Amino acid sequence: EQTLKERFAEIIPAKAEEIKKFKKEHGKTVIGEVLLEQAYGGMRGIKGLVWEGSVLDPEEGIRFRGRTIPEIQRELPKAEGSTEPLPEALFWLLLTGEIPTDAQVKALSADLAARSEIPEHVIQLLDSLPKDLHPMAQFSIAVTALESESKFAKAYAQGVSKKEYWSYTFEDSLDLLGKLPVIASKIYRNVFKDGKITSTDPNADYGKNLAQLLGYENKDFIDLMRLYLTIHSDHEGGNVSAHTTHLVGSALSSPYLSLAAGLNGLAGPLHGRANQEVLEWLFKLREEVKGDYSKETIEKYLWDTLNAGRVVPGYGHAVLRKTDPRYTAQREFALKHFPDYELFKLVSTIYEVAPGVLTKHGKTKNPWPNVDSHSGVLLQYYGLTEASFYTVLFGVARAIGVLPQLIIDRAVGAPIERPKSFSTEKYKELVKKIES
Amino acid sequence: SSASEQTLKERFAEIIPAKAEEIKKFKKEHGKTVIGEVLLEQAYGGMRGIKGLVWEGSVLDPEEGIRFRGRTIPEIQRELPKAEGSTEPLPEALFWLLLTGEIPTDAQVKALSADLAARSEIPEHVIQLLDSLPKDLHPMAQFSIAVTALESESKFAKAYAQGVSKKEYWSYTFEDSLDLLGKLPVIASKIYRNVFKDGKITSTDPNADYGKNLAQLLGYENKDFIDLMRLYLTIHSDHEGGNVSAHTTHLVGSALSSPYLSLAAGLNGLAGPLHGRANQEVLEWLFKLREEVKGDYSKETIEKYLWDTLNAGRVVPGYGHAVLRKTDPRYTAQREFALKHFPDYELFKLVSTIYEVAPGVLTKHGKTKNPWPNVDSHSGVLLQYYGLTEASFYTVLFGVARAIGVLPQLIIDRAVGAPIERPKSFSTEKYKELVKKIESK
Ligand SMILES: [Cl-]
Ligand SMILES: [Cl-]
Ligand SMILES: [Cl-]
Ligand SMILES: [Cl-]
Ligand code: NA
Repeated sequence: EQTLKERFAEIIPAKAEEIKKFKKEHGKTVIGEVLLEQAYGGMRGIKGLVWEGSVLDPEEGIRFRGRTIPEIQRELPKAEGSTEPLPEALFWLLLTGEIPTDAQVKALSADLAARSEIPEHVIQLLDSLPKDLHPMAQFSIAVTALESESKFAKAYAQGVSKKEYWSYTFEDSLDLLGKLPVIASKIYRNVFKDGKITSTDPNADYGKNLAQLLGYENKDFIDLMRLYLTIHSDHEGGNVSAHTTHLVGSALSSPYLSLAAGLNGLAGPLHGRANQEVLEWLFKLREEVKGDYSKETIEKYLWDTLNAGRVVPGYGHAVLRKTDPRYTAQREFALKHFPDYELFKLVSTIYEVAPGVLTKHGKTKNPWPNVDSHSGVLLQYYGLTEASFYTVLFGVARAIGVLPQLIIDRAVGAPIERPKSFSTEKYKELVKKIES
Repeated sequence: SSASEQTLKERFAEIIPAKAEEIKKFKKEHGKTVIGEVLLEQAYGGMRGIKGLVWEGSVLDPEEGIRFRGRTIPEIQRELPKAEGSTEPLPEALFWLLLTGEIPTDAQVKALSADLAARSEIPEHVIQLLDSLPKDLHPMAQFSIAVTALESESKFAKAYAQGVSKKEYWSYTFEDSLDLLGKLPVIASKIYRNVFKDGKITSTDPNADYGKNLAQLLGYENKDFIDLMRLYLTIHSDHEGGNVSAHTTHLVGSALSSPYLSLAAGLNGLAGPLHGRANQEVLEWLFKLREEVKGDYSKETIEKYLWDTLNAGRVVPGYGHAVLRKTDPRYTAQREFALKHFPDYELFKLVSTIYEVAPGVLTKHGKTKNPWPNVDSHSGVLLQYYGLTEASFYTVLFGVARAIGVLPQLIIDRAVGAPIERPKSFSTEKYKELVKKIESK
């Protein structure tokens, strides 16, 4: 059957031609207005980016090439003996819009595992970084250190034509994706454990190699990694990690430098730390109520939080009107595997009572939980308790989402990203003219 | 007066609240005004033309060139403080102007230079990591690795983790920014000495200004190359907020990553060959021309080479602009430097002959809007004269300069409370649905 590169090579010309015709025929159609408040508001609402793999449906949650989370759980292939969707099969879907067969996904997993060795200078660099250097900084350093392997950088220097760009971007992307479990696990073992790391299993799927390289052989934790990577993979192109990866890649930096920049965005505490923010809040709550998770006690705790002007982390959305389906998938994992874990009893009781309290309080739109309200409890159950590592796991997952878009951007010839700035003095002059 | 002058931090703290209040009122009273339309071709065109960013320090005047806080390049050259003995504007004086909108005094600049020099030591782990990287790992990748490895020093990251009030964010971002700026000459120079020379590096001079320490750490103690570094850093410092390195730095900073992680990401954007290698692209083209014409820089031979290039379908790098309607004043400042220091250097004679002949040829060929040169047409020849010939290092120098422009905007963003940047994406199938809806009614 076709490999991923072969299938993409077959289908992308017609999709590129469709976009070219769409741009030419409808490019002058006005699709929105820019308000002054949007320039001073982080470009919120500006329809300015093209991102093929996922789109938020305000009524149903994030969709991956049109599929909801439960549809992805049904349709993607599974490792034998598992019902979790394989994240490398999601990588295939995000890049092509198509579901791979069992045999296709098996060959992609073996290709990723064969590309997973990291060079000596990167092993050395990692082993020497200080333990107080945050795991996200270690992760982006190691990915940037792989730039000497970039096949795209070398092809650009040799003057290849633009038609060949996506092929080299694809090779760097699979090489980089293959290496992330080894980099992430080396950081984990060095900072938090004994510095000793096992070797990639050539016949394992991607989440399974991640779990085992971190040092976790429990079969249910392997299933958690498969699910965690799939659901954290992508969430449109306007979030800071996807956007930064795309922006840096638009200047033709390789996937290594582009993902490293994206990881530095994910490292920002307004983007990548919500799992740890929820966990800290839950731990403080658990201590402060001495484990009393009665509805009365939890309800009071939420009111005392809100009356103090503090947030209930991980609840509320500007747009999505129901629980995030990525939260539900993790709730369903806990109900099947450990429904009586005490920290889960707390998370589940908050889900029962917080929406109603937040509604009555009246200041939270769509007071339902997101993915980050449920991820930490699952990691804790299996002993992965080092919360300063959790955004590294998120970064491995987010590479599954952002690397396909770099490959598609190069196949379709997306140009350098270059919005326009002005100073406040000049915006005031422009506004005065407009209002005249 | 027997009281000391304000430092940079004290002056910014004095003036920023009123400016923040003016921004807040502007947004309140005029936020609903329509300032532009988004066309479908802009979402598929890199957001070109969307008025979506606020960047205080510089704005391109399509009739004059780039302005820094409203001043042209010649005005910057006249009004900024200079080192004793020199006529070049000091880049740390420009850092002051970009952050405050004000021209500092000589004494203020001397004190800022001393503060940057005091902040120049890098930690041992960064020294050892740099000395262990392979010489074949590109200088820009080494540079952003070293900047990221300083994150363990971040004062903003530590304050955020302690739950400090948002009121305090700019102050900690300011400290990290000056700490980072102070270390870039040592980082960039260690890369240069390790990769290209003998690995041996001098130490920072506490009484030297910023460009002078960069020049001496690279290995140069002679006045004219010191002056080149002062000019080079000043003119490359800033160019609006929509270029990839400025935009990436702001975008990553908007998620509250520290200046170390923000600048490292911006440096990875500057490393992209569509953004940070135009100096080297011009150099390569000049060297190919020089070999082909065997050093004959007569106007007629250069005119024929340019016509032959254009007639073959090839481009003349470094000429032509989309909006700017005359020669880039940053090019002119570099030409003035060459005419003062080495007017008959051979590679400058070639650059000068192109400057004389290319605008006319490009105009007559008729496919180049505004057929005048930009900054990158002139920077490589100046570095070559002084023996800094390793082109794969040139974007590191640009990155040192660009930190002067982007770090003030991170500090300002935190002082005014700029929010996380989050434009919206759609897939092509959803854009098609949205366009059909618009074009149907
Ligand atoms: Cl996200
Ligand atoms: Cl985001
Ligand atoms: Cl620029
Ligand atoms: Cl740019
Ligand atoms: Na090597």
